[PDB]
Amino acid sequence: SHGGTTRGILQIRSDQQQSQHALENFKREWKSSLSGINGSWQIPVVMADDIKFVNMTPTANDMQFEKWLN
Amino acid sequence: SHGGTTRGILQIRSDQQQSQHALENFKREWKSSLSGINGSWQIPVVMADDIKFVNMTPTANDMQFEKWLN
Amino acid sequence: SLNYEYPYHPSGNPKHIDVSEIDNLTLADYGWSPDAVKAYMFGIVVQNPDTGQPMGDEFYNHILERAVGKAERALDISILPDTQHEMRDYHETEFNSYMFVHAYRKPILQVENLQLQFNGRPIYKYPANWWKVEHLAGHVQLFPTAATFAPQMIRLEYVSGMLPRKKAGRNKPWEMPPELEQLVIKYALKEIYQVWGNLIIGAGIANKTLEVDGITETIGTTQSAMYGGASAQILQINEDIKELLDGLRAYFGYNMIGL
Amino acid sequence: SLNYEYPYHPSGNPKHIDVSEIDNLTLADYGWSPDAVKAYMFGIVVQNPDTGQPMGDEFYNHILERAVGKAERALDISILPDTQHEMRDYHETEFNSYMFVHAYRKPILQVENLQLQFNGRPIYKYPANWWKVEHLAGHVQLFPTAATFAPQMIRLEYVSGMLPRKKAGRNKPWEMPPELEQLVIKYALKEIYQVWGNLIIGAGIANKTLEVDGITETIGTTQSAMYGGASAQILQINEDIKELLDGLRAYFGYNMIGL
Amino acid sequence: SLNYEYPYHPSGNPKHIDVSEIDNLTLADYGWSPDAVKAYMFGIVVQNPDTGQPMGDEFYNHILERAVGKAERALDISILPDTQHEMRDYHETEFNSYMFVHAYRKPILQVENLQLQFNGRPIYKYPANWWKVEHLAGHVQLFPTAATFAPQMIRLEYVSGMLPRKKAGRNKPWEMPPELEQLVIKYALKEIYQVWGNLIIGAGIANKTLEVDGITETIGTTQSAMYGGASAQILQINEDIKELLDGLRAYFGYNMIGL
Ligand SMILES: [Zn+2]
Ligand SMILES: [Zn+2]
Ligand SMILES: [Zn+2]
Repeated sequence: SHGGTTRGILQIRSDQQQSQHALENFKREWKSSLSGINGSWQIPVVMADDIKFVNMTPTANDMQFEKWLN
Repeated sequence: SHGGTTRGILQIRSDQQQSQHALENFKREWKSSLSGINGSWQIPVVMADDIKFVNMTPTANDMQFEKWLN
Repeated sequence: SLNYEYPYHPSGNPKHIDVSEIDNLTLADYGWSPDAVKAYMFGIVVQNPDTGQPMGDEFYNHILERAVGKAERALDISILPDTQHEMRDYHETEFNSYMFVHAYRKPILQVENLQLQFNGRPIYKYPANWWKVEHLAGHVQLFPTAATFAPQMIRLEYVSGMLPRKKAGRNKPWEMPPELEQLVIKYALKEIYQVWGNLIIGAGIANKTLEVDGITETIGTTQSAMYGGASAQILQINEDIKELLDGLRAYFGYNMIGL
Repeated sequence: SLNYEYPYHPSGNPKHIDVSEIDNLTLADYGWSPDAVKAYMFGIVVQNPDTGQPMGDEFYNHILERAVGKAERALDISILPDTQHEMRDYHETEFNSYMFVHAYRKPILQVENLQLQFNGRPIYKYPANWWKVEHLAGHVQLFPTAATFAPQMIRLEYVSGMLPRKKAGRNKPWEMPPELEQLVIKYALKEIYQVWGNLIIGAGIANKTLEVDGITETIGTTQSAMYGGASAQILQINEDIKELLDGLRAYFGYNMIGL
Repeated sequence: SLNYEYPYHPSGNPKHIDVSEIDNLTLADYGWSPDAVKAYMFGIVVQNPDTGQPMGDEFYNHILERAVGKAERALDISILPDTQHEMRDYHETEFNSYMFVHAYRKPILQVENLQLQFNGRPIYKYPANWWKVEHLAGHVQLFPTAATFAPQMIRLEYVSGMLPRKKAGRNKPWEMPPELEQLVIKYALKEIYQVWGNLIIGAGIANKTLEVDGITETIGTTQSAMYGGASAQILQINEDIKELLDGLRAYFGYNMIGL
């Protein structure tokens, strides 16, 4: 019912922060190629200097404080 | 009944130690955004040079010297 | 009982500045006169080598105004007093936290209005005594007595800036520290020294020597193929600033936003 | 009740600029005159060594226009006021988030139209009071009262740019900061100093000395086989810019897009 | 039985300064006279090369006031005595810890009022004997005898600063250490030496030599294309300060806040 459900952040290093128009076109390409069941198994390609993915939540979530409730 | 219940220390590196007024305002923001059930799942953001969290106690505590008592 | 103008309560958000004097206050009242810059350049005179014209106060003022703006961005501060008409969004967690609000510009000298509106009509306007402020950080908090977010629900009006310091070697949190004044002067001096370094000897000249009919002279300037004529002063200014600025940042602290 | 031109609501998206004056405003109104560049080059005169011709205002203006464009790209900003006819796609998550839209150019002075169309026919045109804006970031958000994506569903018209600053040492979020003006001037000075550094002595000359019938002279210029004549000023300009630019980027912030 | 002015108890928070003398005390009482700066510059005279004017005491005082402010920020200290009207929030954990309070400025010479209010009306004003202080750190703690937080619940008034040292080579915790005096003088000398280094010979001159009709002379100054004329003294001052400051920081200690 509230936020905090993010899996992680995809960082892309660049000398300049890309203009928002470029990021919107990036999103358009990403959605057209990968979004949904359509193109689910495909792999994108990017030629940036360095890319990282930092995890904000664990691999698999589950209920917390179960024994406390019991 | 006595101290030693701390989980860890949150170190923030800076060239100068921040004035106590700034730390109090920092605490005010932290409490207003994150404290309690309200805003429990939220994530703060800080733009300092480097941050560390050093653990003083293990992940989960429990009774000690159980077999000795038995 | 108590006496006060309705927007300003002595407890919490005491009045500090008359709204009319916002127009009156200017740079000269804070000590940012061309005299201060000239004083720090004591013993140095800057002029056009080809004429007898020294640069007028117009250039000094224009430099100073840019310098104070540069300080206005090196630290997220509003320096000169000014009125702000500010809209802010509804975020549930801070709303439940006594309606916590962090103003976009700080410090806050005083708060004049704090209202909640739906379509431009004020749904609820709070009593003056309820709302309370923290001047330096700009926090506004409400203490009532007897989807998860929405956009631009509330409306806030206040005055952002710092007052001139009233007593020697002291300053209240709502009052200008001396360090900002010296920092801005140093920023102005960086530009002035950049202008002056080109006028030592001729233009682009490093070394000279004459020898005519037994009369001989030689001079070697600070100018070099790798450093400017005034690069020494600029280096010293940068060294001073990197300590003054970092020392001043501790007075305001780092920024946070909940996410 | 309230009075306003229908596209502009005082709450949310107050009118700031008359559309006709978009054509009127130009560089000189923002202080980017050749006089400012000459003033920062006080005591320096640039001319053709072989004639008496100094470079005219045409070159200064052409440099300034390129410099402002370079600042227009060093930060993702629209500086001069201009009208935009913008189409945007339908993304469900932001549509459900109060029809959140991030304009491709920022800041937004005002928004004139916001419509949804299917084949060029407006399916639904929202009331003026509903939509609300955030000027600096360019966000447009809608607050109604009483496949997962599709292309170019909605249509948006607005004005992008910054107004000239009205009061000394201050600027509203929809208003030009002084720093952009100084940054653009510094970019222009980088080109001017590149032009001027070649005209110190002759062409490609580093050292000189004459000795004729007892009359002797010697000069050593800033020019060198490894550095240019004006490289000192360019180095200082780059040092200043790398602080001014980074300081200014904090005022606008980093960019994000959901994916 | 005991005799005392009601706000001040000899046990815990003994009176140290009369409130009226806060206005009386100034820089000269602490030894920050222009004489001290001149004494440390013994054998050096600073003057305008083009006239017979030495810089007056006005510039020395203005430098000293900025220098003490810079020391006021290099360490989170209130140096000169001054009165503070301070509001603080209710945090349960410190409230239960004997109403622990850490004043925003330190040291505390004495505390005059400590009250709890709800809407400006004092709900409860504690007896004078109850509250106790720790002068150097600024802690205020209460020892009664016979949501989880709220904003600006309590009100605190006190005097922040350091008294002049009364006896040679000694200082109480509520009393100025000699080191702060020397540190401030050294900060002033950094600016003075920056001014004086430009007036050694001419302006921007590194080397000179004349030779006229058999009379010849030559001088080489400290000035260089990479270092200033007075850079040696500034370097030594920085070396001294980086030891004096770090040594002094041990006397006050690092800062903490619970979160
Ligand atoms: Zn803050
Ligand atoms: Zn953005
Ligand atoms: Zn402490």
